[PDB]
Amino acid sequence: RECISIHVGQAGVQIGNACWELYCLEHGIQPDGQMPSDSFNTFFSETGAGKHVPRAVFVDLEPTVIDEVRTGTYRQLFHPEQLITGKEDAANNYARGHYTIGKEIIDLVLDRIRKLADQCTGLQGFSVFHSFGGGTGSGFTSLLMERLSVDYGKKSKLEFSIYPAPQVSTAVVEPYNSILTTHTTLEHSDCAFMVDNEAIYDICRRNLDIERPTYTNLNRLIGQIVSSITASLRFDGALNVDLTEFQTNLVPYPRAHFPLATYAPVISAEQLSVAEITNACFEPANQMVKCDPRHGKYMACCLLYRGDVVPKDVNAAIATIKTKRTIQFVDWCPTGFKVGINYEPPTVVPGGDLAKVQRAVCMLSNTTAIAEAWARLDHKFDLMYAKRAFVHWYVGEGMEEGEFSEAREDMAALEKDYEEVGV
Amino acid sequence: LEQRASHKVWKARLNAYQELNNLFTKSSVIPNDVANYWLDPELFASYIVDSNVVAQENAIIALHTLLEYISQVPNVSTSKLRLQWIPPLVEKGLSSSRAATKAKATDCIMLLTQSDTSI
Amino acid sequence: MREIVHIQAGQCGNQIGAKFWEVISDEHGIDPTGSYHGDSDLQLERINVYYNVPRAILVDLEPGTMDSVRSGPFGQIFRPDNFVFGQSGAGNNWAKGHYTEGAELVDSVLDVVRKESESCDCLQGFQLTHSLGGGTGSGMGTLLISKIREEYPDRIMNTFSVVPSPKVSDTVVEPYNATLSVHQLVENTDETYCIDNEALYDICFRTLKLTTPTYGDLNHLVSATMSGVTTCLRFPGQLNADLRKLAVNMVPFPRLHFFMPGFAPLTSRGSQQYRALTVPELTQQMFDAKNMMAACDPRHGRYLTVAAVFRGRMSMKEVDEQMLNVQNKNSSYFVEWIPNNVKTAVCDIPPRGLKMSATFIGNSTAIQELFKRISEQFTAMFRRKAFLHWYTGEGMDEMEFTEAESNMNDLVSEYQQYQDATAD
Ligand SMILES: Nc1nc2c(ncn2[C@@H]2O[C@H](COP(=O)(O)OP(=O)(O)OP(=O)(O)O)[C@@H](O)[C@H]2O)c(=O)[nH]1
Ligand SMILES: Nc1nc2c(ncn2[C@@H]2O[C@H](COP(=O)(O)OP(=O)(O)O)[C@@H](O)[C@H]2O)c(=O)[nH]1
Ligand SMILES: [Mg+2]
Ligand SMILES: [Mg+2]
Repeated sequence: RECISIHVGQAGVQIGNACWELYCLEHGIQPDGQMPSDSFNTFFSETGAGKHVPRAVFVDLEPTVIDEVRTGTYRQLFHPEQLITGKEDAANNYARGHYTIGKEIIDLVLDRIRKLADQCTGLQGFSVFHSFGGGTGSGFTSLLMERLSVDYGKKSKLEFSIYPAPQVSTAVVEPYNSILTTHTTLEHSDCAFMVDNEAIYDICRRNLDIERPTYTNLNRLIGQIVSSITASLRFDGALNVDLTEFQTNLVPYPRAHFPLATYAPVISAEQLSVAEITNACFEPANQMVKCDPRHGKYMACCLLYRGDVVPKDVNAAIATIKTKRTIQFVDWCPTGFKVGINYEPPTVVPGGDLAKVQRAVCMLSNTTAIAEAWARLDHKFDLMYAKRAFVHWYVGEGMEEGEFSEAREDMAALEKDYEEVGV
Repeated sequence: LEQRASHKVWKARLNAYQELNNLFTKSSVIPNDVANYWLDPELFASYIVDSNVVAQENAIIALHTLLEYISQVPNVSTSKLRLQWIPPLVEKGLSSSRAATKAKATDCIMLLTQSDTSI
Repeated sequence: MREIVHIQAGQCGNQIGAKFWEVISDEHGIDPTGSYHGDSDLQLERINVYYNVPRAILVDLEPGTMDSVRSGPFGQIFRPDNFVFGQSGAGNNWAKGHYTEGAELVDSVLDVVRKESESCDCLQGFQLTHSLGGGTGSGMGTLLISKIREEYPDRIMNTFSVVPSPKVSDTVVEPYNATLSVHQLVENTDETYCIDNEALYDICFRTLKLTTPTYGDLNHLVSATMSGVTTCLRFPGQLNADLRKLAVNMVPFPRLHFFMPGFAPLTSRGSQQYRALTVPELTQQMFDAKNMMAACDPRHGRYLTVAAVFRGRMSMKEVDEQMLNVQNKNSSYFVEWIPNNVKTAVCDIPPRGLKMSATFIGNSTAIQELFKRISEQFTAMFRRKAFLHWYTGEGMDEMEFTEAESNMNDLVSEYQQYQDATAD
């Protein structure tokens, strides 16, 4: 019944905090772990003393970020053995995350995962949170995913990748790191939700009304949308009740397993209808990955409503969009939109710039227009690899230069795989 | 004197290594008792780690020509030599950043390898 | 990636070195006795980087320099053991610093380096200040670097090397010494800030209108630059946080790691700055070649990578806008094949005596101009074979000069290649 979450690099770790902050508010769980109040034990385990502990591992090749976890609001929530830190970071280098530094700590990390999996009876699989451009996030994750495909091979693994964006980008080589992990993590991931930090930036500047967003701003918005996807697993809905169903509903091709997530509504803290929010799911401005689905074919599409929702309003709003817009599907797909509803209201953080809304929706749709995002990375990659720029850093940390090309071909092949489906 | 091969100033050690390198070209095949850089191989093991990159390289090329002047009979005492010598040669000769300091250290090991019965 | 070990070698090394410790001790709120009298946590957040008391080693063959440091203002703070000094001086002979006299002392220095590294939670790397036209700072410094490089290969090597210019010393052997030293730095250091005395004089003379600049006047510009480039390292911040990440986003090709630093606004020694600059004004001290600490024209080449550090309270929105502006309004000057090669970071704590400031670290191919000047002076000297008996007498071979000459010219050619490169 149980799902294990893993957080790799600052991105994973800090988005993790935002998600487990938000999970504990949605489940009425206290910062100390207590609860004055099952479906939610998919994510949490239980102590003999009435304390509810997350089924989570935090990993970073450097203390600073995870140190703030275990001296913060939720320091008591996690067991200290779950929070793992090295000393030398990967320094924005996939090679160090995967080869040089990652091998020094991979075994300790896999060991601490076994301790959480041993507590579980019918383990489903893994949720994995990590950046693309980060050295740890790219290199170590891809390594950990390889090794989880051995030590737990017969079960699911889901990604929550943070797609890079120059507005918050810390490194020049982030295209490299993105391509390198996506190549080596392609075969080992069953489904993967990309999060373009540019879209999250754009959304927070427009709909949250912030001049220069911070990471807290972006992570909170992101955690809201992650909660919307994992709500089906935490409250026992009708749709997407276990990790296999994500692949069944959204993945009709092992490789092409990258859904576009769209979330409405994002209301500043300074109500809409069911129809209004469902139209916003087909507005590009509210997507998590910047692309144009109008330029692409849908392989599948799920709608996860939560809150004050009448099942008939949904069917009206669906028929509205199925008639009054031209959402092109592939011919070999069930042309019907899958739906599920969870009547509990979207929780926000007390203090949050995001307002409590009466109802909300998160549309998960495996459109071929998301290939546009791969094209933007591949292009940036090509410019730098044309001059072998920054390549010596990678090659000097245990990586063969060939691996660059093998990865790029796998990304070129993936761009062809998206094309042939959509023609 | 020869004992200046362990003298404090570097340029006086640099002489003794060149003086030696002549000795092993210019002295006797049969070999003067003065050619006692076999029965105390700690001497050249010291010289190879000279603490001066220029006088080091000159000690290695003195060891090199010594270590081919010794392809005359009877020198079955090449076992002791490989033990004493190639660890200094590997550790700090192969290690070296200097083009010639390295090249002659490898050549030296070659000559110690073929002193042996095998590798 | 926490602690940094600092080294200063030679006269210049300990001069701009001590000046650097003066500047960042104040900024972090440390007094000469070594006690915190600040009033902010953003000051002691990353004090562990440079301090324990400085993590600084002082080196010179010239024993007099010892006292010139301790008799200075913050001279009391440095650990007595970390002073390592020879009996005689090198006398502008690179060979004496690298092969003979400087080599005799270098072991004693490595013993102290080891001692300071031994008690580090997690070392980042090293930081050496020195001049290149000297005998000690160049010859023994480069020998120290290699000796550390091989004893600590898992660490960064970061130098603040100052280039000789006839405008500051008429010694003609400096081209030899600096050429030999550049032949080392291109192979032995991950990143090197090129401080050009030619440019320091031209700034004190022409921009600051001082008819006779002293060392102190040139050293003021340097110490302020150093605190600027080390702002990311010393205060909390997302971007260019540690030495390795910086070099990762600054150095695309291992040999081309010579940064052209420059910062703004340019102030005199303790002058009054009534009018504080605006954000667009600061931003327009980047291409402004009168703010470069290296005597090069960024207009004459192309930027491979750029790091901007804005210090003070100001609009992060406006800085982003101005930087995004100045990049695309000069798009032909930034290399196209490295996307998002310019990176900007802000620190709220301004430098001493200024309300706002901005430092501009750039890997610009124009730096080839600097290496051109050094090589032409070297070749003019070397073709007439002047003063060679100094170097050869100390165990050097005439061949070495040819190799260093050729190797610097390869370095110039490489910069010229990537300048003329195209994305197409
Ligand atoms: N949305 C979001 N993005 C983040 C967050 N933290 C980092 N990022 C992004 O992730 C990318 C890589 O940064 P990190 O994840 O911190 O790198 P890392 O995984 O710690 O790897 P190393 O630091 O190199 O060892 C950058 O482009 C950031 O913009 C976060 O909390 N939220
Ligand atoms: N900027 C600056 N340059 C200096 C200073 N002292 C010496 N130099 C320069 O360094 C070179 C002389 O080397 P120096 O460091 O004095 O010799 P060393 O003691 O053997 O390292 C010349 O190019 C000088 O112009 C100083 O205090 N500041
Ligand atoms: Mg990190
Ligand atoms: Mg001096």
